[PDB]
Amino acid sequence: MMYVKLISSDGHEFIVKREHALTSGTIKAMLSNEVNFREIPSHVLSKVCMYFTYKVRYTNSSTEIPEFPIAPEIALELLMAANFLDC
Amino acid sequence: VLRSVNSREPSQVIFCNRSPRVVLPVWLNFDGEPQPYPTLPPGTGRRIHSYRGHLWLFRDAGTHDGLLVNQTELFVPSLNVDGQPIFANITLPVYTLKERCLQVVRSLVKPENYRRLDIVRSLYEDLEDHPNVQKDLERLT
Amino acid sequence: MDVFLMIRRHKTTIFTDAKESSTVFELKRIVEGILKRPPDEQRLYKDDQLLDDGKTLGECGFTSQTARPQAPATVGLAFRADDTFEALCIEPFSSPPELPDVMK
Ligand SMILES: CC(=O)N[C@@H](C)C(=S)N1C[C@H](O)C[C@H]1C(=O)NCc1ccc(-c2scnc2C)cc1
Repeated sequence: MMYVKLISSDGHEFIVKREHALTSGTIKAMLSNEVNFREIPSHVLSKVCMYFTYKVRYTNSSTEIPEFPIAPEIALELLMAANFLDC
Repeated sequence: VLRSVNSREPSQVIFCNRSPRVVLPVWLNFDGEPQPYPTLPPGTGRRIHSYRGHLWLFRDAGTHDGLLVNQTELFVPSLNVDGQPIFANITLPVYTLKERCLQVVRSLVKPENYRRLDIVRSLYEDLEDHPNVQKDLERLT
Repeated sequence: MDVFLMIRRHKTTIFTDAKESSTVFELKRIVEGILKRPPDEQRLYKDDQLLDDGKTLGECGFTSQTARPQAPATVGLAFRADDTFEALCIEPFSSPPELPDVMK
């Protein structure tokens, strides 16, 4: 498949399917093959990437949907990232 | 506008909670007022008596987060074919990451301290604008 | 059955899926397409254990109920710099801050 690179503020390079990243309108704008995020640390951006997989697997599905887990320690930062990324 | 039709035609239904939440069934009565019904614990079922044309929706009993019933917002009991009950499969939706984050932040921070959180003011309003059945009845209408 | 993985080396992390019945070698071919290094220059790991090319991901403990979309299983990756293989090194993610008083 076609992949894209999402880079966290601390230098972790997350490689995900283009389709998965294009779920975020912000990322689509930033691409129109790499994107640097100056404010999103790796412990938040990894969870963002896991959300893409979750959403694509469970959107339009009969199989029972599990809760998307978010630890209390990362919830505030993840909220801010989700607001920026619009997802 | 959104109200149950006073049909008086019985319809037997199974409320099946296939979610990790405690479920609050809400019946929209003949004047459109939401009536709360007893809760269903996670993974549990109740065989209940309702009627054809009646409107139901389903929420998290603690937080009022929206839930889906047969992949959609509203459930309306249909005709029982072969005497068998209609199944109401209550599930989690695929929440946005933003709304899921808001749920977790609401579960940890008490309403008084949303202002004290170091975030943009619009998120403070997103937190305070918590899920509410009256708002979604205006949305669905 | 689909299994959902994070393939990780140094500060690199690939999110992808594969079949439970697919092989370790076939996963190296996925890594090859993404990072442009052939299978012979790759070592794949479950924790400290080196994985054999012929074995299925299911045989190596990557099953659909442990390697989930919301919580994927980690596969370690190490490259051969010309002569010899580097040691397995996975840089940890950043640490979360303290919970603020309001959340604490
Ligand atoms: C004349 C008329 O239709 N009156 C309404 C108030 C009636 S009798 N309703 C409205 C809905 O169609 C359901 C029906 C009703 O109240 N049935 C009794 C009932 C009692 C408990 C429960 C529930 S919901 C979760 N757990 C239980 C035990 C469901 C139905």
